[PDB]
Amino acid sequence: YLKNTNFWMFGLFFFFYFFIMGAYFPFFPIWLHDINHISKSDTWIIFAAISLFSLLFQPLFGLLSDKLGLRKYLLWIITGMLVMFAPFFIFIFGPLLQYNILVGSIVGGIYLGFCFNAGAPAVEAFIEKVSRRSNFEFGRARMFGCVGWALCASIVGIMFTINNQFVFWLGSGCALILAVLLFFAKTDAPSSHSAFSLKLALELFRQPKLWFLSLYVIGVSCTYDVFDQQFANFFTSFFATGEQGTRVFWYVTTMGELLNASIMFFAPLIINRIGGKNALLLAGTIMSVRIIGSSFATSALEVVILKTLHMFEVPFLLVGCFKYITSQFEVRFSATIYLVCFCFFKQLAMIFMSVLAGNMYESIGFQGAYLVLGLVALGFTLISVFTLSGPGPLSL
Amino acid sequence: VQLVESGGGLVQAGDSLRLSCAASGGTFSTFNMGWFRQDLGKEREFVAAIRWTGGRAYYGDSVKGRFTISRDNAKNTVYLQMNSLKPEDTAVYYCARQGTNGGGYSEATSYNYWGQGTQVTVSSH
Ligand SMILES: CCCCCCCCCO[C@@H]1O[C@H](CO)[C@@H](O)[C@H](O)[C@H]1O
Ligand SMILES: O=[N+]([O-])c1ccc(O[C@H]2O[C@H](CO)[C@H](O)[C@H](O)[C@H]2O)cc1
Repeated sequence: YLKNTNFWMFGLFFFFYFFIMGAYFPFFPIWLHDINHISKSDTWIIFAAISLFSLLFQPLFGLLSDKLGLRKYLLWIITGMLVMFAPFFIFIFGPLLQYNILVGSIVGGIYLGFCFNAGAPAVEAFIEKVSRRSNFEFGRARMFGCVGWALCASIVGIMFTINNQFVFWLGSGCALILAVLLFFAKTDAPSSHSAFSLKLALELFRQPKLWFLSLYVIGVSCTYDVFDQQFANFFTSFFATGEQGTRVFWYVTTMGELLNASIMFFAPLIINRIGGKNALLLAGTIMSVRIIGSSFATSALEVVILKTLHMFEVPFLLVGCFKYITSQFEVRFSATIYLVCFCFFKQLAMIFMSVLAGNMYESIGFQGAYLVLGLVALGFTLISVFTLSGPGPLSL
Repeated sequence: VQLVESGGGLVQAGDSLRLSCAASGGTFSTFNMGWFRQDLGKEREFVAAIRWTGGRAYYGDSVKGRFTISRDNAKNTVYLQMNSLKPEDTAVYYCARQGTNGGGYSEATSYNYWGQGTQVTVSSH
């Protein structure tokens, strides 16, 4: 949407928030290995803690964020903990991993699980509540995140060889301007039969439409996320010196996310006219094609296209899911099911799926494992067309 | 899964010395293998590497245009053809198998399984 004060407030919020995340999440493994000297096999204990506490905070954030509608109480804590970004990585999390590895991963498990693994979707669900009130499209807001994500990647790559810590300090600063935005943003004020309630939220589990939507999450969405976990190593497996392979990967991510933003700009216009479930199916198809495609790749060119292929599914997955959520279910639960049906249950299945696929990486191998993931992702996207209540592809 | 390495020995400058590497354990669907070598003092140097599903093969600079590498699925065996050997080819040639961690095919560190080694010697006269 065009010039509307409340839109620029939260559009810049996504830009500066995912500018925080772009500094750690993409290229996270390179933080623990090349700089902090954790073994390439030890990192599982850290991801486990981050996964454990995100399991915990996601259902919290979902139920909470819905209880207090657009009150802003939740995002102020997050925006508060984000100010800790710099001192956490530099002086706390880092040296606590040179010390006992276990404890150092707990404080990272709780911190990052809170601010990012669970905090990010809570910010997405909140700004989607602002989406329908102040009259604009959610996709036009979240494309800002793809640009900050990219720009931050551009800055960490430039600064990796000189003063990598510089990017963390930016995070804390961004969090402060993230607070300025949150102050001048206008929504319901504090001091707080059609409202939210736990009883009606647990009765929500009994709804079949939830079960099917969940099936899509763990069947075709979770599988896609574990596929991307170790894609960067598989990406470097087509290049000679790794620091070349990672350099290319850093180009495709930065540029690709710009391509991802552009697509997200128009995504609302498409997702509006072809339905909600169709965006999930289309995303699920782009997903399945990326897995099965990576199973047969044979040239760096072929694998680069497959990475950029990620940039085409994100807009139809994010803009699409909310557009399927807030139509098949009551809006008053929009933030709760998105946090529990998507993030929590996705996070749940990713526990078993991640260790199961990791055994194939050792047993059969990358592309070979990608073939299995591709079949189940493709497979569950098939039954998804019939299960998901809604129009569907036939409606043309 | 281990790595046996056939071939090796003494050859006159100009001969062709075909190396072979088989293994026992698992089918390397996906997995791609390669060869390295080490002389008197040089750190492990790259020579060749090949993956399944495509003749995709990679070769080093000092070796380009003379060594040919091929693979055989099911048989789970890969060979290294050497032609136009010169004395600087003296070394102990290792077999390998790539790892899921690490960065690229050209680096020794990126291969989890190493072979025992198979020395080839090449003299002028
Ligand atoms: C130096 C960095 C500049 C960032 C300053 C951010 C100002 C914080 C605004 O305060 C908050 O205002 C809310 C209403 O908007 C109240 O609900 C809340 O009680 C109060 O805590
Ligand atoms: O931990 N999480 O909750 C979480 C991590 C990454 C993430 O990534 C999306 O946002 C990025 C920036 O917009 C990229 O566009 C990326 O391609 C998208 O998939 C979403 C959620």
